[PDB]
Amino acid sequence: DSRDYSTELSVTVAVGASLLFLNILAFAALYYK
Amino acid sequence: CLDGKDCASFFCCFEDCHIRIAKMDSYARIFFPTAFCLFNLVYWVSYLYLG
Amino acid sequence: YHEHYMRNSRAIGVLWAIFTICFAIINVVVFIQPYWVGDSVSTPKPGYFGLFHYCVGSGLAGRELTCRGSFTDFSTIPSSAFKAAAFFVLLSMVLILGCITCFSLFFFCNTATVYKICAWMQLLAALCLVLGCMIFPDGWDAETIRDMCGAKTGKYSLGDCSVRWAYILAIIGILNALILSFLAFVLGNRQTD
Ligand SMILES: CCCCCCCC/C=C\CCCCCCCC(=O)O[C@H](COC(=O)CCCCCCCCCCCCCCC)COP(=O)(O)OC[C@@H](O)CO
Ligand SMILES: CCCCCCCCCCCC(=O)OC[C@H](COP(=O)([O-])O)OC(=O)CCCCCCCCCCC
Ligand SMILES: CC(C)CCC[C@@H](C)[C@H]1CC[C@H]2[C@@H]3CC=C4C[C@@H](O)CC[C@]4(C)[C@H]3CC[C@]12C
Ligand SMILES: CCCCCCCCCCCCCCCC(=O)O
Ligand SMILES: CCCCCCCCCC
Ligand SMILES: CCCCCCCCCC
Ligand SMILES: [Cl-]
Repeated sequence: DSRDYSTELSVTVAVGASLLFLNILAFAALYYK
Repeated sequence: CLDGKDCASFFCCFEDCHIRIAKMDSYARIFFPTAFCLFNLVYWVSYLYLG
Repeated sequence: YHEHYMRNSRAIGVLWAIFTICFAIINVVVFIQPYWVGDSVSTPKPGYFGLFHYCVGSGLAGRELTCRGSFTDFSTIPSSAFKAAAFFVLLSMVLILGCITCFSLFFFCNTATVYKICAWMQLLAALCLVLGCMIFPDGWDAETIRDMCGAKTGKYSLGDCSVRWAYILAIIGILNALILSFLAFVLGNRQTD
């Protein structure tokens, strides 16, 4: 097995960024008076 | 203080609270099954699939 | 304006609950899966180790991963730092599951009070996860981890081994937990209006 972890970390960071962006959109919807 | 609300009021709860103590049966009737269902779900999923 | 206000508050509350469930799933996954740190090209032996469980190769040009470790038996955990990190991540999982249970209180209790209760619970889960992720690298001095990774590995130093998806996912879980905590605080103070 190739012992390189690049795509794995990439997909992990992408999913995390998606979740965090959704939650910052939640802050946006709140703080937009 | 972006709200300018006192932090203890903004975050914590000194307002009201206990008083709502007679309704503990009503709380428990829904609380205990939910806690047990969550425990069973995490337990079985962890032991059967994730490990 | 008031009906739009109520509609937005209800929608954001539902979204907050959904993201809380997602973060609970993330917390369970990072607690269980042993992919926090892993081998590299220059490592003497292959394998990986998580909070308590770890697999290591025999070293005969194959997989042959011998796997050992279990949180239900602290004797098998390599180090006290690993024990502390596993305990703190478990406490965070318990706290977030406690909030998911406390979702039931929305039927009876005041919505602002329930929102503040999960705000504090999620914040405490975030601190527990932060403590676990700071304490977990402390245990890399253990003999088993040194054997797996190399001599260059040490306290607060990766060495030859590399972080894998579970560790960065735990960091993402910290960020999500803190964000959801503040979201719950703002929702609780918004419901009263
Ligand atoms: C695998 C794990 C699955 C997780 C399972 C989680 C399930 C855990 C158990 C029970 C949940 C209870 C939810 C009940 C929410 C009911 C809330 C409701 O009745 O509507 C109003 C709005 O509330 C609110 O905005 C609060 C909204 C609460 C949102 C939480 C429920 C959504 C669950 C959606 C499921 C998504 C699953 C997807 C996962 C992939 C409040 O009423 P009310 O004005 O009359 O009161 C005023 C006061 O004077 C007396 O109550
Ligand atoms: C065996 C299951 C029986 C289910 C019966 C369903 C009846 C639902 C009607 C709504 C509940 C209700 O208003 O009455 C019961 C209590 C409140 O009673 P009261 O004293 O306020 O008048 O309400 C409560 O305070 C708690 C109600 C909880 C209902 C069931 C929760 C799920 C239980 C899971 C079982 C595995
Ligand atoms: C009471 C409610 C709110 C929370 C319940 C938390 C539950 C789900 C927690 C508490 C203790 C946890 C267990 C602690 C230790 C282990 C050993 C590990 O190798 C697999 C997971 C497993 C088996 C955990 C599964 C989840 C667990 C059962
Ligand atoms: C009345 C609500 C009860 C909720 C708790 C239900 C838990 C039931 C568990 C029964 C044993 C499950 C054994 C599963 C074995 C298998 O998955 O192959
Ligand atoms: C409102 C005061 C509730 C006190 C609960 C005591 C629990 C004791 C557990 C041993
Ligand atoms: C009840 C909290 C979420 C439990 C998630 C279990 C792991 C599912 C992996 C798909
Ligand atoms: Cl275990």
